[PDB]
Amino acid sequence: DQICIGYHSNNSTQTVNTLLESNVPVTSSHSILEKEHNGLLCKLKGKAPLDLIDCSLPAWLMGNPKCDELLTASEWAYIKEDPEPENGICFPGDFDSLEDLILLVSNTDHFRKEKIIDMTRFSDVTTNNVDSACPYDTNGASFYRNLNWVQQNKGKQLIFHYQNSENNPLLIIWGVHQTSNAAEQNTYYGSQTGSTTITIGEETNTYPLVISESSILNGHSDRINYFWGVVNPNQNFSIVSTGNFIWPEYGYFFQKTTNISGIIKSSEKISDCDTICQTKIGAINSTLPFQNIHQNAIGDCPKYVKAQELVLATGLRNNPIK
Amino acid sequence: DQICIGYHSNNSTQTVNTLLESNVPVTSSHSILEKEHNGLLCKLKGKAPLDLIDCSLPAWLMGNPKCDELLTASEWAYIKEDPEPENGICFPGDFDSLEDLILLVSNTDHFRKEKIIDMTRFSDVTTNNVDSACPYDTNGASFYRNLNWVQQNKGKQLIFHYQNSENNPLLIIWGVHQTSNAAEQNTYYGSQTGSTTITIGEETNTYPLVISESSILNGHSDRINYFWGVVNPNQNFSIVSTGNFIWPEYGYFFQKTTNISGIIKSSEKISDCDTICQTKIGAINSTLPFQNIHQNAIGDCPKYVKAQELVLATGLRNNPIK
Amino acid sequence: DQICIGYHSNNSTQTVNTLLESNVPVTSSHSILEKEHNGLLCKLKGKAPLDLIDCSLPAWLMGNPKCDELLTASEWAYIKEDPEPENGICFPGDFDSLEDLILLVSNTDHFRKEKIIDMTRFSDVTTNNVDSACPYDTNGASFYRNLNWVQQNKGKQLIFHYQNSENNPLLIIWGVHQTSNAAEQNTYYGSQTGSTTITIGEETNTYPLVISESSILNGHSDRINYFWGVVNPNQNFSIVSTGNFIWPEYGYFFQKTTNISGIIKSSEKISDCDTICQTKIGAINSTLPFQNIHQNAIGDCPKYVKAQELVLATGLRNNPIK
Amino acid sequence: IAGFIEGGWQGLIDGWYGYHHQNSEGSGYAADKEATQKAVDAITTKVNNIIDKMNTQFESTAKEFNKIEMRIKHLSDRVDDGFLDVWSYNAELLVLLENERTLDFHDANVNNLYQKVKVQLKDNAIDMGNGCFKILHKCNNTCMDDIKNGTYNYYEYRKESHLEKQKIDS
Amino acid sequence: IAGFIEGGWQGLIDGWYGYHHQNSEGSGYAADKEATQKAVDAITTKVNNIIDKMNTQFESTAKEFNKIEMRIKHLSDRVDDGFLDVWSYNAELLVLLENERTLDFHDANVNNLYQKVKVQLKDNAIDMGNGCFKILHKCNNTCMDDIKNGTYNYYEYRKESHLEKQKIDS
Amino acid sequence: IAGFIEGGWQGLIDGWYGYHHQNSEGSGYAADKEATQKAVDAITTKVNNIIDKMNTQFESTAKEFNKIEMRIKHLSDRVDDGFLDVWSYNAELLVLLENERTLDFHDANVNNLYQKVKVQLKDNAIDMGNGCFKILHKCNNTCMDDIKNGTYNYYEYRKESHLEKQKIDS
Ligand SMILES: *[C@@H]1O[C@H](CO[C@@H]2O[C@@H](C)[C@@H](O)[C@@H](O)[C@@H]2O)[C@@H](O[C@@H]2O[C@H](CO)[C@@H](O[C@@H]3O[C@H](CO[C@H]4O[C@H](CO)[C@@H](O)[C@H](O)[C@@H]4O)[C@@H](O)[C@H](O[C@H]4O[C@H](CO)[C@@H](O)[C@H](O)[C@@H]4O)[C@@H]3O)[C@H](O)[C@H]2NC(C)=O)[C@H](O[C@H]2O[C@@H](C)[C@@H](O)[C@@H](O)[C@@H]2O)[C@H]1NC(C)=O
Ligand SMILES: *[C@@H]1O[C@H](CO[C@@H]2O[C@@H](C)[C@@H](O)[C@@H](O)[C@@H]2O)[C@@H](O[C@@H]2O[C@H](CO)[C@@H](O[C@@H]3O[C@H](CO[C@H]4O[C@H](CO)[C@@H](O)[C@H](O)[C@@H]4O)[C@@H](O)[C@H](O[C@H]4O[C@H](CO)[C@@H](O)[C@H](O)[C@@H]4O)[C@@H]3O)[C@H](O)[C@H]2NC(C)=O)[C@H](O[C@H]2O[C@@H](C)[C@@H](O)[C@@H](O)[C@@H]2O)[C@H]1NC(C)=O
Ligand SMILES: *[C@@H]1O[C@H](CO[C@@H]2O[C@@H](C)[C@@H](O)[C@@H](O)[C@@H]2O)[C@@H](O[C@@H]2O[C@H](CO)[C@@H](O[C@@H]3O[C@H](CO[C@H]4O[C@H](CO)[C@@H](O)[C@H](O)[C@@H]4O)[C@@H](O)[C@H](O[C@H]4O[C@H](CO)[C@@H](O)[C@H](O)[C@@H]4O)[C@@H]3O)[C@H](O)[C@H]2NC(C)=O)[C@H](O[C@H]2O[C@@H](C)[C@@H](O)[C@@H](O)[C@@H]2O)[C@H]1NC(C)=O
Ligand SMILES: *[C@@H]1O[C@H](CO[C@H]2O[C@@H](C)[C@@H](O)[C@@H](O)[C@@H]2O)[C@@H](O[C@@H]2O[C@H](CO)[C@@H](O[C@@H]3O[C@H](CO[C@@H]4O[C@H](CO)[C@@H](O)[C@H](O)[C@@H]4O)[C@@H](O)[C@H](O)[C@@H]3O)[C@H](O)[C@H]2NC(C)=O)[C@H](O)[C@H]1NC(C)=O
Ligand SMILES: *[C@@H]1O[C@H](CO[C@@H]2O[C@@H](C)[C@@H](O)[C@@H](O)[C@@H]2O)[C@@H](O[C@@H]2O[C@H](CO)[C@@H](O)[C@H](O)[C@H]2NC(C)=O)[C@H](O[C@H]2O[C@@H](C)[C@@H](O)[C@@H](O)[C@@H]2O)[C@H]1NC(C)=O
Ligand SMILES: *[C@@H]1O[C@H](CO[C@H]2O[C@@H](C)[C@@H](O)[C@@H](O)[C@@H]2O)[C@@H](O[C@@H]2O[C@H](CO)[C@@H](O)[C@H](O)[C@H]2NC(C)=O)[C@H](O[C@H]2O[C@@H](C)[C@@H](O)[C@@H](O)[C@@H]2O)[C@H]1NC(C)=O
Ligand SMILES: *[C@@H]1O[C@H](CO)[C@@H](O[C@@H]2O[C@H](CO)[C@@H](O)[C@H](O)[C@H]2NC(C)=O)[C@H](O[C@H]2O[C@@H](C)[C@@H](O)[C@@H](O)[C@@H]2O)[C@H]1NC(C)=O
Ligand SMILES: *[C@@H]1O[C@H](CO)[C@@H](O[C@@H]2O[C@H](CO)[C@@H](O)[C@H](O)[C@H]2NC(C)=O)[C@H](O)[C@H]1NC(C)=O
Ligand SMILES: *[C@@H]1O[C@H](CO)[C@@H](O[C@@H]2O[C@H](CO)[C@@H](O)[C@H](O)[C@H]2NC(C)=O)[C@H](O)[C@H]1NC(C)=O
Ligand SMILES: *[C@@H]1O[C@H](CO)[C@@H](O[C@@H]2O[C@H](CO)[C@@H](O)[C@H](O)[C@H]2NC(C)=O)[C@H](O)[C@H]1NC(C)=O
Ligand SMILES: *[C@@H]1O[C@H](CO)[C@@H](O[C@@H]2O[C@H](CO)[C@@H](O)[C@H](O)[C@H]2NC(C)=O)[C@H](O)[C@H]1NC(C)=O
Ligand SMILES: *[C@@H]1O[C@H](CO)[C@@H](O)[C@H](O)[C@H]1NC(C)=O
Repeated sequence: DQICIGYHSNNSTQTVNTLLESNVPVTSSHSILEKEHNGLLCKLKGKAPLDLIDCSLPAWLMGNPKCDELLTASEWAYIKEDPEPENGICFPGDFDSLEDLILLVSNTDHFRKEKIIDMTRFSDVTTNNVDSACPYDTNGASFYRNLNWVQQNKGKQLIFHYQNSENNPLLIIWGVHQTSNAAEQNTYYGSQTGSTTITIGEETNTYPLVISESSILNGHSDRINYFWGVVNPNQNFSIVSTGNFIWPEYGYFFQKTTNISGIIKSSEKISDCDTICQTKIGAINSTLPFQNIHQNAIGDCPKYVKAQELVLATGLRNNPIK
Repeated sequence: DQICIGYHSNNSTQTVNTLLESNVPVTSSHSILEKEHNGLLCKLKGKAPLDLIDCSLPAWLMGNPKCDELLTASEWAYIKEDPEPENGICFPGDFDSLEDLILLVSNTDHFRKEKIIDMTRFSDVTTNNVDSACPYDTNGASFYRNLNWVQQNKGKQLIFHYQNSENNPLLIIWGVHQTSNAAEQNTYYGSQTGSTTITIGEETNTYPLVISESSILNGHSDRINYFWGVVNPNQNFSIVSTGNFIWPEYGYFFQKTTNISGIIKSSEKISDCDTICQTKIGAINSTLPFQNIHQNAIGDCPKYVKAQELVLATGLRNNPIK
Repeated sequence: DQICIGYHSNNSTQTVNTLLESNVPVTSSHSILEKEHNGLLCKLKGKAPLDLIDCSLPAWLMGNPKCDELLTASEWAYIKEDPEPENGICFPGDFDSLEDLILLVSNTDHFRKEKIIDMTRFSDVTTNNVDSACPYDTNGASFYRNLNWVQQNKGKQLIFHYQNSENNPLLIIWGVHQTSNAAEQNTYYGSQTGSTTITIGEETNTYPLVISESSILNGHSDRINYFWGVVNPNQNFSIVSTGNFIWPEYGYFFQKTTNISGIIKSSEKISDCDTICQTKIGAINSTLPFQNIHQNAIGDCPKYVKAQELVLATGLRNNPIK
Repeated sequence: IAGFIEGGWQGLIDGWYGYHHQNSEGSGYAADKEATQKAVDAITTKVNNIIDKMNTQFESTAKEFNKIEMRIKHLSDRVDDGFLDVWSYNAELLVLLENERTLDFHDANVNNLYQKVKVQLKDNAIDMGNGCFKILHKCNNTCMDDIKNGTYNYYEYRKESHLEKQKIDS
Repeated sequence: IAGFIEGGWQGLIDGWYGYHHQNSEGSGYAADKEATQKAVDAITTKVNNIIDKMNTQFESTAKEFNKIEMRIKHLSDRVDDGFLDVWSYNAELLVLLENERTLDFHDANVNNLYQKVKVQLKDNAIDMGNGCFKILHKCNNTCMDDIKNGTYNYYEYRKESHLEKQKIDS
Repeated sequence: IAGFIEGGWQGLIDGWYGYHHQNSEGSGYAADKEATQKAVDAITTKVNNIIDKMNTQFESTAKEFNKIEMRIKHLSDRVDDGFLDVWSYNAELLVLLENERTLDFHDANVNNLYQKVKVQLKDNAIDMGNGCFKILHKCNNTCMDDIKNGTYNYYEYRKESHLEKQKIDS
């Protein structure tokens, strides 16, 4: 009569490493490293991204006529931009502080375009001016939908005031024209003056007349440089201009969120899928604590590591009796 | 006859979690997470903080008449400022590089005000000018104690040289008047000139006359912008000005420390206590390795974590026999 | 008859600490902390450093007459500079964006000076001008070899264009002259104009004439401020100048590397030695995981820690029977 | 036929640890259900802790600076290199240490079953040194069940066992 | 009455580990003062290392940038989120691992006392399997003290114990 | 003449763990070569893992900013203080913990040799409680070698052992 104590073996081929031994066969084990590549761009936590199609963020915000207009109020968890957008800034100039703007608008609970300024209120001046460098299609001269180019000031001072009466901050974007020479300054404005001050809350931004030649870029030796600001709820902004100014006729009311995501740069389409964590090469829809897929990500993500594998033993040494 | 081997039990209700088991009753345990909010503002390692009361740091430094003057040589471990100070910059303008200045004066071993410039040396000019935006009492007109607003230059060149013959660096603060228009420029200075060059060691700071209207702030459409510099032992500084300048009549000699603290923003008064680590919502007077009280702290501090509890078992499984 | 089970003792005086006990005698142990100061400056993974001798990096890049001209196409893994270089920026002025430049040239696979502009092409003008503030092996007046000071413009516009047809990017450095007064401006340029625009790719850099006196520095109340830029393969740069310009006659073609190192500051000379990790107080030629020698290092390095010792037990408790 | 000292049992199909008995009525494998369930819970808890404690701040991909701020981009890049080296080293060693302990954990649970049976039988059996016990009396299914359930009565079988031990001591 | 196998003792009040005896002169609980102290010094050393090895750089709250540097403020924020996640995860797992080890350490210390007693007594006692030994000879207060102090002499009591074993064997 | 219970042996010179024997033929030390080698490979694997898992990103010393960016240089400085405190604490506790375990590992390995001898000899020996066994029969060099090799035959010396034991019981 006999009784024996023993333990379970099976046909598993899994092995693990320990601090003391390498490649030890075990009866079961469990990976804690997410490794899978799927290449999908998904909704983040049930919330869809903003698809910029083939436009850059500044082109879409300012309303480049080749980019789709935001017709209804919306929201998004992140912004999806092509690596090299076909449609960007059409009238040459620099877009100021784009990196700071991304922090504000990459993850929004509300985003709605509204007309801010009635440009008919101004007299002795032309509005809705247009340029061949910003076409709606070949040979069809146009301009940014949201920005209104005012010409023929003749040194006259235009004055405007606005009060943000919503509970949402208001994003406005404007432009300032650096002409090439006195002659160009003349045909556009009719005077050798053209300066603008724009005040938002307690803050003053002054743009004196700058006449200076630059290299030709898409037909232009002049420049329109772009700037932006945020009018907080119950704050005002005002503008005083004698010329050389591209006015913020339309703006966006938006609702900030706490969680800053960013721009995902990729040529892929947005698929019908949902994930808790997104990268520009695919979704990491995993609650495993580590991932070796990509250094940059957004959402509720595992920590990025260099490991090729991280497998925990759960079962026994698989060393069956010979 | 019998002898038994056994172990201690008691009436403890303490439990701990382990990697293998949750909520295990134990005879004793020890927390390594400091969790206590007390809301106190204390001295830091026996060194008192600077209490600005109802003033902002720039207001205190430049000598806003409503702020207490610094009469005696002093020192401090950190600076306590109100979340929304009642007494800030009274003549509207920007205070330049406030963030870098905080790194220099947030923790000092010696700090002393001294007269640096005898303003009577300049002729054909007015001195100690005053403004209704900076009153001591209601309906008054005064100005920053440390700064000397010179007017009526009439385009005349004023020249000043100084050597620091002390063994501590010298902090100086000055101001540059941006007038609203040519008529105001004439009223204040009697000439459409007024530019200043100030040299500290081998650094040159030049401030050309700027005439430009701004929005009305505390009664003013004009601005005075403030700038600062540090003059090292045996270093020289010099000023050349034809107008529009607010002179650093007074300055502060000070001695740097190695440990940068910062500003604690709180409505509370300083209490008669002492702590090795301070946050804006209370002292963390503990050497435990972790704390979940506040992300930001000053001194010799535990590391911030978001754990609710971190309790080490010290005693035994508390599983008494009936 | 008897049989006993036992274990090894020896006369090791080594001790370790454990979580439960301190200073436990053991039969063997192994340090995982690199501590040795050797004070050697070496090659890094077989790659020589650039030795600036007693020149500062900007002085060498620009070609101060007192440091050694780069003759051959070269490469280096890091840059070695004296803490207080004898030879710096001899003609007083600021060198723009040095820190960003260091990121580009600290570690290069190829580096080669070339003539970029034929300065004999300009008429009614003086070239290769000279100044007593930039002397040779003493004294006698000279100037930076790479930078060509043009004078007597007399308001005449000069125009230059250059195409980078090589497969490496090109570094160029230029200067812009700020004159002290009108009399000086006339003496150097024969006219009260002198403005320059340099375009690199789609970027425009414009330097309008500035006349403003400064403190005397190395015999000069005027200043020359230095700027730099990179012309990518298949990109162009151009210059339009009416005066007050110091031209980028020579430049450097280089090949970027992925691993940014930096500048090692030391008075020591380079030794005939080779290390995988270099600090400014000596090499850390070790694969140990941790080091306590210096916070700042370059290469494949152990992690910096504050510990005085990290000794792993390998052997047994060394407690021999009496 | 042999026990844990010599390796595992492919024939133990319904648990992690257990027994094999042989008597006049038959023979077979049986799991210790309770020791198994306890171990499963412990290991599930360990794995779930290692996964679930990774409770993170919201992750951002906003890491861009302007073209004249490369030094700041480089600071941002070495910040990420720094955390990468921290998480990679700590994750690797955690797995290596936890695997060593998980294997020791299993050994300790088997040894416990062994010790429990051993102290029950005392000198009513001979320990064969291979994880098995040769018991010195007829042990039927109720007796085997009692050994496994921890209710074997050493005194009930003492006399029969002593008689067989005497025959052995010759 | 029963030993460590079945649970702890409210009655052991002068230490962590110890003994309970019963003989003709009475009964009582008694701590193994030396094993207790040694375990106390070890646990205190462990707790103090976990605490005192946290020797930090001076902590600053200077974390502000200008209003046109929001991107740099964001970098500062994600630096702090980075360290928050490192310290939180590590602190959490350190506590869970150390608690598992501390409980095992206590079990090893108790087992060691049991083994030390078991080996002194040998077959002069019957191991009852509940942490207690049934001693096969009269074991007075001096005898109990000698077992506890590790100075018990097997051969002194061998004859009396053997005779007692005989009637059990019947 | 005493064993592991009382401390280590300066006389054991060709291995970490082993045996000392005494019989009619003489006496001597001998390494358990297999147990030694297995432990050596284990400890070498441990130290090499701790070292080799430190696979790092390329380290840089470019950490400078312009004279009007002292706040950025401050952020850079506190980033390094941050990593400094993370590595220091974790390196220290890693060494303290691994050292505790390495010592327990050696203890476990010695206990294994002891358990393996004990179970072979059973009641053919008396456990002296000091790491040694008093064998109840004559055990020549062949017999000693069999114990060390795990091939000792209990039943072969049982009769002789039982006779010597009954004398002790008087
Ligand atoms: C955001 O802008 C708001 C509007 O700006 C104003 O119009 C712009 C187009 C531009 O020209 C700008 O320069 C103007 O100021 C602004 O709200 C305004 O605040 C003014 C005070 O700064 C206030 O002035 C008062 O106007 C009264 C006129 O009568 C009121 O009722 C009438 C009934 O039909 C009707 O005309 C309007 O409703 C009028 O508001 C005067 O009675 C009043 O006189 C007092 O003050 C004099 C000087 O201070 C004294 O001498 C006198 O004895 C009185 O005490 C005063 O002039 C405007 O009415 C007001 N406009 C509106 C439409 O509300 C916001 O500033 C203020 O917001 C208001 C609501 C208050 O909370 C005030 O404290 C804020 O400063 C501005 N918001 C911010 C954050 O700046
Ligand atoms: C582990 O250390 C053991 C102890 O070493 C002692 O402490 C050390 C820290 C160090 O200071 C060392 O110098 C000390 O000796 C060591 O054992 C020692 O080995 C020594 C080398 O042979 C040996 O030296 C001899 O000592 C004799 C002195 O007489 C003894 O008794 C005296 C009573 O008053 C007293 O002095 C000591 O107890 C002495 O042990 C000398 O007479 C003798 O001289 C001869 O040899 C010299 C050079 O070899 C010649 O120059 C001279 O002309 C003579 O021929 C010699 O100096 C120590 O006695 C010995 N200590 C003891 C107590 O045994 C271990 O090393 C060696 O161990 C010895 C026993 C051998 O097995 C040998 O093979 C070992 O290498 C050391 N363990 C190991 C493995 O290295
Ligand atoms: C880097 O600079 C390159 C040189 O710049 C030019 O010279 C500088 C000194 C400066 O004055 C600058 O302003 C000049 O533009 C530049 O390459 C130039 O690109 C020009 C177009 O942008 C091109 O102009 C063409 O010239 C043709 C005639 O010239 C050819 O034959 C000549 C005689 O044999 C010979 O001397 C030249 O070298 C050429 O071989 C014209 O036929 C042509 O007109 C036709 O095409 C036009 C549009 O394509 C029509 O509008 C028009 O109706 C005609 O059909 C046109 O004017 C220059 O030839 C060319 N110079 C050289 C030496 O190649 C680089 O820009 C461009 O590079 C060219 C080759 C293209 O790929 C273009 O897409 C690039 O932008 C410039 N690189 C960059 C990146 O900016
Ligand atoms: C925005 O992102 C955060 C992630 O952290 C961010 O918080 C922001 C406020 C902001 O400061 C940002 O900078 C920071 O990074 C998300 O918040 C996390 O997500 C969820 C909340 O829905 C939480 O995860 C779950 O938590 C559940 C319950 O908590 C548990 O409580 C019990 C107590 O008994 C206990 O088991 C634990 O202590 C848990 O904390 C769990 O049941 C579940 O399994 C998840 O773990 C997580 O805790 C949140 N973290 C923080 C810091 O708040 C927000 O959801 C994001 N916002 C939106 C709207 O998406
Ligand atoms: C200033 O803060 C340091 C913090 O440590 C570091 O060193 C500084 C010089 C500086 O480089 C900081 O940026 C660093 O973070 C602190 O030094 C520590 O103090 C604690 C107090 O508990 C000590 O336990 C610890 O050993 C020590 N650590 C280091 C790395 O030095 C200074 O406090 C100590 O200063 C020294 C000069 C003595 O006065 C000592 O009594 C005091 O504790 C602190 N300096 C001052 C003047 O408070
Ligand atoms: C550059 O430094 C490398 C370290 O890792 C770098 O990878 C770059 C792509 C870049 O992202 C850097 O920011 C980052 O720090 C180093 O490569 C490392 O060598 C290790 C040697 O064991 C390898 O594990 C691994 O290839 C790599 N480490 C990591 C984590 O990537 C380079 O040095 C070595 O490069 C590898 C490919 C070797 O085969 C050799 O060519 C060389 O010694 C280093 N490159 C140079 C030219 O120094
Ligand atoms: C060492 O002791 C052993 C145990 O008694 C002896 O070996 C045994 O010998 C008996 C017969 O004497 C034999 O039945 C067993 O098979 C054998 N057991 C073992 C463990 O091998 C041995 O004495 C004997 O050695 C054998 C090989 C043989 O030469 C025989 O003639 C001899 O008596 C003892 N060795 C010595 C040298 O004393
Ligand atoms: C700071 O100012 C003092 C004057 O108060 C300078 O001292 C003079 O220096 C010049 C040349 O450097 C000498 O020729 C004079 O003899 C010095 N005069 C006195 C009274 O000391 C001093 O050089 C200045 N410091 C610097 C760095 O220029
Ligand atoms: C850094 O470490 C390496 C590796 O040990 C050293 O390279 C060795 O140098 C020796 C010369 O002393 C030569 O045998 C080989 O070049 C290397 N050894 C082998 C066999 O690979 C190097 O010398 C060390 N650098 C310094 C100066 O400390
Ligand atoms: C199993 O073995 C035992 C021991 O010989 C026997 O069961 C005993 O039977 C009677 C009455 O049932 C009593 O002596 C004991 O109370 C029983 N012992 C047990 C284990 O309870 C019997 O020989 C066997 N039992 C069966 C199922 O046949
Ligand atoms: C406790 O019992 C022990 C064991 O019998 C006694 O020790 C022995 O006492 C007997 C008779 O007095 C002597 O023959 C022995 O020499 C003693 N041996 C020892 C261990 O010293 C002891 O005397 C008893 N103590 C009490 C208080 O009765
Ligand atoms: C993400 O996880 C959820 C929950 O398991 C699942 O429903 C969903 O299908 C997953 N998304 C992807 C990318 O498959």
